[PDB]
Amino acid sequence: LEEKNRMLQEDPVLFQLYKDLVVSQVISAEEFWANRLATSQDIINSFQSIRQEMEAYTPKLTQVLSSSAASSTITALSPGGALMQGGTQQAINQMVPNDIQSELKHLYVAVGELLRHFWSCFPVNTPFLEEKVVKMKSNLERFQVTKLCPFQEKIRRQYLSTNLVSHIEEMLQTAYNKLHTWQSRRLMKKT
Amino acid sequence: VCLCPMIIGRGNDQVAISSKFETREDIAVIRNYGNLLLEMSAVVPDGIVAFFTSYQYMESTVASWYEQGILENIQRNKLLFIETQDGAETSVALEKYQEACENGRGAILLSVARGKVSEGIDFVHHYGRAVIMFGVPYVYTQSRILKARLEYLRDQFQIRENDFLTFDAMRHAAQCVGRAIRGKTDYGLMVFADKRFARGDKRGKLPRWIQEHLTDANLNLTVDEGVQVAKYFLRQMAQPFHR
Amino acid sequence: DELNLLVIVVDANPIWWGKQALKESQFTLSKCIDAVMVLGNSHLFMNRSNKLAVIASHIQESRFLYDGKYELLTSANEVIVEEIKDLMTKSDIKGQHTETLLAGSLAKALCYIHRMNKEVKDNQEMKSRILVIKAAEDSALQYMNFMNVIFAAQKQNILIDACVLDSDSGLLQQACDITGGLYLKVPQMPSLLQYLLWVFLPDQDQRSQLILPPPVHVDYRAACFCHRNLIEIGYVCSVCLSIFCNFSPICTTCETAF
Amino acid sequence: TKRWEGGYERTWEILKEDESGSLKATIEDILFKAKRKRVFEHHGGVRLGMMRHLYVVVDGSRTMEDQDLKPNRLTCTLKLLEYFVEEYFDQNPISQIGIIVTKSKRAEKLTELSGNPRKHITSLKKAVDMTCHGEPSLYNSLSIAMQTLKHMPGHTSREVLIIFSSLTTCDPSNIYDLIKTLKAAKIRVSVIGLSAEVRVCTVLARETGGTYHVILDESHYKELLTHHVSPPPASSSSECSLIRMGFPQHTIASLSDQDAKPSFSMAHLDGNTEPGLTLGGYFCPQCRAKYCELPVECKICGLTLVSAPHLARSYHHLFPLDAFQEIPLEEYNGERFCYGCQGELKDQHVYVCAVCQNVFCVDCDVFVHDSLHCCPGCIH
Ligand SMILES: [Zn+2]
Ligand SMILES: [Zn+2]
Ligand SMILES: [Zn+2]
Ligand SMILES: [Zn+2]
Ligand SMILES: [Zn+2]
Repeated sequence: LEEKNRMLQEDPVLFQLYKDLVVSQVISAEEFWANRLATSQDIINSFQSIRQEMEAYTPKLTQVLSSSAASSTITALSPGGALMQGGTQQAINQMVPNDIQSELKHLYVAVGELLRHFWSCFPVNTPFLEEKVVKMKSNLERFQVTKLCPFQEKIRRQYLSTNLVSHIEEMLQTAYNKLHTWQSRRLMKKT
Repeated sequence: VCLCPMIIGRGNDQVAISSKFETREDIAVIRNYGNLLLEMSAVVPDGIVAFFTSYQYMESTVASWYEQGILENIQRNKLLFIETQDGAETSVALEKYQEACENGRGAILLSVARGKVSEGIDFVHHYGRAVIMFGVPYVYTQSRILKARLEYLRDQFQIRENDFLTFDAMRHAAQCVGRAIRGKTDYGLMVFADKRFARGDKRGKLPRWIQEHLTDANLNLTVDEGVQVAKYFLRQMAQPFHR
Repeated sequence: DELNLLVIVVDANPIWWGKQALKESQFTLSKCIDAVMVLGNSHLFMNRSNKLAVIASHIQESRFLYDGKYELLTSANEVIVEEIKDLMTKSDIKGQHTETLLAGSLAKALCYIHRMNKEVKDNQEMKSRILVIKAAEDSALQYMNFMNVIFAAQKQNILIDACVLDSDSGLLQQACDITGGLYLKVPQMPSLLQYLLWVFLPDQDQRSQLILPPPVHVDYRAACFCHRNLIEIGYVCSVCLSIFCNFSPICTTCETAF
Repeated sequence: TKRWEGGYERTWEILKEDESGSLKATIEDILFKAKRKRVFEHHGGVRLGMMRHLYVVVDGSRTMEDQDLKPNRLTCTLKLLEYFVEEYFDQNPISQIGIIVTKSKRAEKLTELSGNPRKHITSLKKAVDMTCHGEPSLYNSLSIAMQTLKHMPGHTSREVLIIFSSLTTCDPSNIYDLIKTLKAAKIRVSVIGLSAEVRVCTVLARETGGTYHVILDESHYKELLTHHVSPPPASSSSECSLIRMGFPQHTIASLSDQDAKPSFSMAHLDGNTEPGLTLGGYFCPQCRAKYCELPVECKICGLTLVSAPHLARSYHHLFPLDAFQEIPLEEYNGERFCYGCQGELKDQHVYVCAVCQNVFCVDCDVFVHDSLHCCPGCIH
């Protein structure tokens, strides 16, 4: 107990992670410390058609460009256009203030650690690891419900346009899809 | 050139380090001898052989070094091994010296020029890369034995008394210092910690195979200058060559 | 003393242009050729010392395409028209091959640039850039040759610019990223020439002065040796660095080498 | 006898005239003799390679304070180590570098074994302003390296590089037993000393199969490092060595599309400054982790992320281009235009490929055999 308290006090980030994962009942302390320790002849027809069309070809000058097309291209190539989008996270350094940013970094670290444990467990070659992956999935779901949903609510309340949650959602969905595919393959192997 | 003989005269304090009888108890000379061995122990690795005039001078030499805070500096660089009169104790001291030079720890072999260990063993390559002569080794004039020989040679063979002592002193000094070169591929360092060696009357007593390698540029250079020559010599002698 | 060489590679794949003509769209191969000729004339008008080269790719091979207006420009346009007419009229489908031989055209362009560099006087440096317009789909079978061409162009410091019309090509994106060139996708085909007069017309030194669109998301998917298809995760040998889609007890390439 | 004691050589006797002006034609051959001065190979040495896990041991004793190399041994050693790391990572795609520093008779793993060059460079730059104290201990550094590399796969070439400045080492136990253990473990150890030859280092290099060298000057140090850069030759086929590695596409994000997804790079999280939450970068194909540098092994799933062009750049060694047959123009019956540059063939010799039977001039042949490494005719 004293050693665990000293380790928590030494690293404030580790203490915050332990509080977020154990006090909120996301994960059990024992597991945390254990982890710490082509087509038809239509193609030929098109080829013949284009060959005949370009056999009798003459250069053109007026038909090459038009004033409206040039103006549209300049507007698109002007700053703030489609190809010249000038936003590119204009004030991302000052958007989503650092108080939220610290929480986002903590959530990123937690997700990274949990997925590192998951991928270390994978592939499952022994029956012992079968239950461990289920526990890891349950811990991931509990962490998601405990943190991301309040985080999404806070983002909606403050109306942040940045898709910070998108990366975490993609990672969680990829992990869940991989686990589901592996479970399906395991069921198929028993058939 | 497999050998780099050199004669060291005055020390870093511009004071001669000659092993004169009247200056054996001098504090200035004994500090330079320890000072010379200090930087020398850190430039030539895996084996340094040092010869002293006599055991009585040898025991007083280390006592002065031990009293000052200088001998401990040498200890952390290389292991200090002292040769005694006992054969059994000498053998085990040599046994641990051989293995100390075998690995990278290194060691220092302290002995006497006129001892059974000076000629009883041969320092092959990688053993005793540097040979240090602390002063010209002169046989003691006591016991009224050498003087009897000097008197006989004086009126019979017309042998100069000073020349015979110089001949005897240089013969033993050159014999022991010449045991560091055994084999064509073998190489070693030869130094002389006495300004008396720099005189022509004693340089001519060195064998001809060492005279040509003893350039006149380094005959009275100081301790710091001698270290630089040793560093340059050893650095370029480790490169591969052809048979 | 500033020598600028512009080589334009034109994807003249008969299948894609035939489909476009059958679609009766506002853009045809004739308009593309006219835009290329106008861009070349503008490049030649930018500086007297500037040089122009046009290469058209086809299923068969690569063809070197090169009264009130400039005399030399008139001759160049006549030569280009004659060459493209000869290439199209004599283009006969003989075989099942359909992918564009883009790698061969780039290799010929590099050889031409190397030839022209030696003829350049030592007092002047011939800065060379290559512009490629893509119409048909990309070919994955020529991945190794395309990468070799990219590396050769990077070695000689030759810019490669890609102007995709319909289908984006990852190889062109990789070439632009490695060589420092510009990759751009055309939103409206009839306006293509304007883009050629707004982005690719200025030289590399002039590009730094002006403002250009940021590069598009470049992919780096590799091609499997035994499939020649784009992959994301695969097995890579530790000796010959060959990439395989599936695990094998012995490396085929290493087995080949004795 | 002596070579120069015989007859005087008349080099000018080669040129001759028969039609009073044919000499020019002869110099044309000289021009033809001017080219083709290479072996048509940029390297001409080892045509293959193998993954290397190289460990660099750096002395941290007082001997590093010596001014043999300006300003001191430590600064020049670290600069040359940075250059060596850069060149080694350039010439080795899937290699790994570890850094161990020996000081005060102890060994400390300064940097973890990884393939990131920027991390190693930053660690070395931080170590530039360290304090040199104590004495080196080769035994501890070798023990740490052996402990790290024992679990590595056998097919990987385990190499250890030791930079030994001080001439004395303190070993808590016998070192020759450790040398025998390293020899049994099939590990390569190389030592590059600074002051003079050391017997223990020579014995270690001899028994372990490595090479021992002594630095003469900074140029010699750089030459030795460059020699150590080159990968050792490997057998044609050793085992079933294969590694699953990802190819993270550099997918940036834009606000124009609806997929503008900012994220924090895993590597930048540990930085003291605020991590760069840019638009996009390299996304892991397995867990969608974001990274800004390559090649960097993924921290989450352990997957290795390598750049495809880096691997593809060495493929020309696997399939070298066969030299074209030198055929004189008169004996060739066909078109006199080069297939590559479309230039007229006026040279005395025309090179014809043995596969596509195309014609290339001297310049195009040299360009293909030196830079392109692929025959344009064979592509079609
Ligand atoms: Zn495959
Ligand atoms: Zn292989
Ligand atoms: Zn990953
Ligand atoms: Zn040619
Ligand atoms: Zn060929």
